[PDB]
Amino acid sequence: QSVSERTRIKSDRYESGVIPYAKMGYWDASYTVKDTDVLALFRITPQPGVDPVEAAAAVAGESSTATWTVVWTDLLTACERYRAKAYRVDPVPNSADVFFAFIAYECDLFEEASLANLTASIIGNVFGFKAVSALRLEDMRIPHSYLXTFQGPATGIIVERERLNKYGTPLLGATVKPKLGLSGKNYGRVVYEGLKGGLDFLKDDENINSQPFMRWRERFLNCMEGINRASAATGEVKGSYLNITAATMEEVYKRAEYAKAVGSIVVMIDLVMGYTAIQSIAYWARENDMLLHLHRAGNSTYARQKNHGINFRVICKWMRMSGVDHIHAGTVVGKLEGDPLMIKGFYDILRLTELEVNLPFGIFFEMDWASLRRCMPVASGGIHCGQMHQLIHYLGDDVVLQFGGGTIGHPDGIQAGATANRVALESMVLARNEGVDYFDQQVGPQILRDAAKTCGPLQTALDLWKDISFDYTSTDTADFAE
Amino acid sequence: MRLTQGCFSFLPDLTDAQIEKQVAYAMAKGWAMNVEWTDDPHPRNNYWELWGLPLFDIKDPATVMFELNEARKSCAAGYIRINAFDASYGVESCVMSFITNRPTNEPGFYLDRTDGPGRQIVYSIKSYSVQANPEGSRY
Amino acid sequence: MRLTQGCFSFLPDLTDAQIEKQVAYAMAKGWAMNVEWTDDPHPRNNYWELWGLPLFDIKDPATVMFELNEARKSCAAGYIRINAFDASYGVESCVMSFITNRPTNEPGFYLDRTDGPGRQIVYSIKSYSVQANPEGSRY
Amino acid sequence: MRLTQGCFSFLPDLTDAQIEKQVAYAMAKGWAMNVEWTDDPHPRNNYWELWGLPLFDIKDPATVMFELNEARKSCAAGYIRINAFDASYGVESCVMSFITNRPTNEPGFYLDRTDGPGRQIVYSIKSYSVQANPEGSRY
Ligand SMILES: O=C(O)[C@@](O)(COP(=O)(O)O)[C@H](O)[C@H](O)COP(=O)(O)O
Ligand SMILES: [Mg+2]
Repeated sequence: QSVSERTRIKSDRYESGVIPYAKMGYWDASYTVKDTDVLALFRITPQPGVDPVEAAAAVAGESSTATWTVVWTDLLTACERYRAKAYRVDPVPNSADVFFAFIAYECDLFEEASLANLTASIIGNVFGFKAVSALRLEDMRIPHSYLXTFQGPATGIIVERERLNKYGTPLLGATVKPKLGLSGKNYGRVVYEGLKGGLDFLKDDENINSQPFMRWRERFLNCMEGINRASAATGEVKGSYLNITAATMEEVYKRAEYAKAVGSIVVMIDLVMGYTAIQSIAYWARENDMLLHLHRAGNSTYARQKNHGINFRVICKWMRMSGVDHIHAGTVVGKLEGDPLMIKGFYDILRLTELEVNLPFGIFFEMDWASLRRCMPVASGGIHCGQMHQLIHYLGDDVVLQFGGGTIGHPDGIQAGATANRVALESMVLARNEGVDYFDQQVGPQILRDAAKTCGPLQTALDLWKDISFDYTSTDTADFAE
Repeated sequence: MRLTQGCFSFLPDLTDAQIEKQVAYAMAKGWAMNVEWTDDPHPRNNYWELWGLPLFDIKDPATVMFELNEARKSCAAGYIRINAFDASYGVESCVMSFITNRPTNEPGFYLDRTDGPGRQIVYSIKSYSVQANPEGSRY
Repeated sequence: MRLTQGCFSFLPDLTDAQIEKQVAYAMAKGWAMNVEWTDDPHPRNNYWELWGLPLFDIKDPATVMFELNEARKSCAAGYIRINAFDASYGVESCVMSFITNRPTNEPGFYLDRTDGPGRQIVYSIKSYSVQANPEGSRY
Repeated sequence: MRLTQGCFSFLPDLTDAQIEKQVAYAMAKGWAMNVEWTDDPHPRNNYWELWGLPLFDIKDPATVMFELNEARKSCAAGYIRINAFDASYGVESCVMSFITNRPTNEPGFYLDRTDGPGRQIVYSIKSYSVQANPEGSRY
């Protein structure tokens, strides 16, 4: 009878009704990956009774073109081409209800230079799907071709060191404390003292923006005085991460422009600003000769648990793409969650020109960085100079070691605190380069106790804190040991 | 004051033998060494004076050390550093830089403040050595 | 006037035999045919009315012609066009549209002029059929 | 065409028994009913003409139906609707509006297209009934 009825689609695939995502062409056991594909590795915990291939295909489809029922509108497009392929599923080591699922997405699916669009597809909906009890994005292969649309770090490790005139040892910093309550005046005091005592940097706390107790312009002006006073006293380029985090993008710029205008070398942003402001202020930082330090605030809400979320290693990739110059990536031995293996992989992702597969470090995909610049990892949170031998071994050369409490907590004052940390650092590096087995539980502590014999502030820091450790079990562990 | 540029400047002035070991490290890593001189200690003095060309071909620390001491004997009073340079892709930069020599009497700097708009200040870091005398007779 | 949208509208109205030959060409290339109806002849009326779905799984020009003839019987006086959709990467669009039916008498358009800044005119094209009567009763 | 303003216009016209029932639901929720008339069916015609004040202090549905019938008899051909108003904090607005009367024939609208900048079109929606005749004599 009626025209709607005579022209119904009657094929197996585009007849109306629900068919499984695997039978919609989102699964292919022998897809061959192209060098232009976005690859994603997911850790999928299917619900009781849901097939492991089905859940992998479901994730492929709802992150590319599918929906829950069949649509004739597919056929207005080159739908073979746009469909993502779940193309491999292994079971997760030592578990028969959790799976590693590899999914490949066609290059053309993604807006050029838009982390917002990349994430809209890849994390948009699928983590809240009913058929899946848990889901974690473990890794991604960002293809060269997509990477070339992005800026990468504004300054990057190499140019940063050049603007600083500091090569050979890890760089040094401290978060100003207490976190909140200090007036701009006193902030400028802490910054002057710490920088004058040996620190390359200080920083605003992540949550120091502009508050009744201290409005932002006061902090910036008073810190600049402190910074330039420090550099006049030492003959070093100095700085402090002036926090430009704000409610609106107009305010963030206003703060960035103010930082620039008064001569600041560096500014910080919080991750809670979100990806679009981050990309904006990363382009801005390139164009205005500014270091951009990303504090990763909020990360561990999705990054902490192994069964579900986004692994921080993917956040590394996305943030290096967007173009931040620094990003916090963990300490191993401090107050914040850090397994040595996972931190090492984070550091490789941020620093290397390319990645080779290394499953113990959580590097699931091999990947070229497409001459995007290298992002400076930051090691921060409850660390002290008694741990310096551990810091050097675990974290390498290109890194900023931050000691907020480990500098300011020092009983002989802030300058004493800073000096203890830099002597610590320099002697440890000096020693490594000479061939000494610095990481040995005997030698390492001894190199510092020897350095302490000619540095008063160091003896004191060793005396005060050498018991201190944060010896707890990890949540984010590897599935392959070393 | 002690000029704390370079990466080992919160340690004591390095001996020839301690410098040879740092040179050894750098040569075993494939890096290129060079030696440079200045008597402008300003933090923004990017370009210190080259002492010859960088030593790319060299297979023996003693050569760097021999050049260091030739530079020591020819250059006026001031600062000498040795840099290590990594031509590798994704580095292409200095990876090590430390002071080998520093004059006995470094007065340092004063901070020079010019009034900008509102409360803003225009800072210039000024060196006593440089303002009093020309290059070659500052220390 | 003659509405000269479609790719064969400077030729005489196509016979059914000529239409089928163009349908047969489009379908030999693997293209999806559809039938559409309008009584708004405006140049910028992108969306004519669908006569069912595009005929995706249809191999027979005669079936396409049947839907053309059923559209012709059921639709109010107006225009009918046939399009051919190509879903291939590189195209993903219509590649052939021509008019199969046209009204006996199309009054056409007038150009409405509104004064803009300076000498600029703001132009609107007005269909006589559309302004006078609603959809379904314009011809 | 049907005029699909109001929240029940995808169902057949409401019987007096059905209208009375929706009116009862609204009145049990403590909302104020009012009756409104127009012969401008335009989607942007905010203000239909008031049929009295809203019936605020009223607790019997038949009193609303009585006013509905006086409106039906007194008012010209066109549209009538009943609205329900909630004056509670955080609402302060209509929370139910539906058509109780529509004309026997509604021609509907056309889309007037004026060329803006570039490809931009400046759109205007035009009622056939409104353009042909004044308020009071359009249907
Ligand atoms: O607020 C804090 O706790 C810190 O200022 C550390 O201060 P201390 O150095 O005084 O501990 C840093 O922001 C965190 O380490 C960030 O964590 P992560 O580095 O994991 O992003
Ligand atoms: Mg902090």
